[PDB]
Amino acid sequence: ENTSENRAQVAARQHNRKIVEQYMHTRGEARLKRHLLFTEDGVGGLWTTDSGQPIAIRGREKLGEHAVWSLQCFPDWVWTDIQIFETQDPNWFWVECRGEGAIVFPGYPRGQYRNHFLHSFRFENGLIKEQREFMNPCEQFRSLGIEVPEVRRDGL
Amino acid sequence: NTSENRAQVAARQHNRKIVEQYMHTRGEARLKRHLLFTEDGVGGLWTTDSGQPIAIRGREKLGEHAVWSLQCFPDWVWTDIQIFETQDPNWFWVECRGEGAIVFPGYPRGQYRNHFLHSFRFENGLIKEQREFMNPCEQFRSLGIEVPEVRRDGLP
Ligand SMILES: O=C(O)c1cc(Br)ccc1N[C@@H]1CCCNC1
Ligand SMILES: O=C(O)c1cc(Br)ccc1N[C@@H]1CCCNC1
Ligand SMILES: O=C([O-])c1cc(Br)ccc1N[C@H]1CCCNC1
Repeated sequence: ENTSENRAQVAARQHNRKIVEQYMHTRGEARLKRHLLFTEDGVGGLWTTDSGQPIAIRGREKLGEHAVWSLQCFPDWVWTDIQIFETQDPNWFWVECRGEGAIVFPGYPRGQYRNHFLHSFRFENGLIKEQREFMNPCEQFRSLGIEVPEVRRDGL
Repeated sequence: NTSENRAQVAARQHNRKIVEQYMHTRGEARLKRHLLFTEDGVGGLWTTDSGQPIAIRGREKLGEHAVWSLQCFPDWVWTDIQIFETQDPNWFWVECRGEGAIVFPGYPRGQYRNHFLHSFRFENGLIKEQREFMNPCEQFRSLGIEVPEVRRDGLP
């Protein structure tokens, strides 16, 4: 039905989608200002790590500080093949994409990192309250020259 | 309130019940879950140590692979299930946890727990593509397989 509440849900979803689009297309020096898309207390980070616990960066200003690190470690990163999924919750989106770029971690050789990624984006008052990245850490191991453990799958 | 929109709302409602049934299937019922798929439907694991998916193609193959997975994961349960509808009535995402005994040939019996994202694409009210995304490092741990530790220097 065309009710005021349905219209507000649509307007919210439309505004939030634009912010996900902006986030996913932010490159180069603009990455240093991407934290401004978050709530003051917004969280972002990497939910799939070798330790099994997330690396969560808490707060808009922490996210900005971290972005200085990221731009060194991934100096030319781009997201590609971006597919944005709206959900029944106008404040929750998922993205499936790929990503490629140089990886420059201290203690490892410089390499070329490519992966497939899923991102979750939760909004509040039109700003990102929680962003989470999910990927396969094994691909990042390969990019760093770290030997990837193998699972034998007998009888599969 | 057009019949196009009405067709889509029903498609989505129907597909969501299929996703619910899939996610709640346990025990011997797992032997018949393949019946939820199109004849040519594909299921499998998109996040693997090799970087390549383990794609199980076809309803009959899916039913055959269920026999092996009921040996390897005899008491598997999905929990904490959150279903996400999308703008496509034939595309859903699920975020959930899962755990169970892991009983692979040639590895100590373990307890495997992980966080999962599942993609479900439909055609004609059945599953045409199911894809599981997880952190393989957690499966390594469950099998006693050593997991390398990525050092993140400069990380605040
Ligand atoms: O892209 C950035 O600006 C960025 C900013 C923060 Br803060 C953390 C990580 C970042 N980028 C990496 C690229 C490789 C895949 N993981 C995310
Ligand atoms: O649960 C099933 O019946 C099942 C069926 C097929 Br065919 C393949 C794998 C299965 N289970 C594993 C459990 C641990 C996480 N990955 C999925
Ligand atoms: O490891 C998984 O969770 C898994 C997921 C999907 Br789908 C299919 C097969 C899987 N594992 C095989 C490994 C070899 C022994 N049989 C179980």
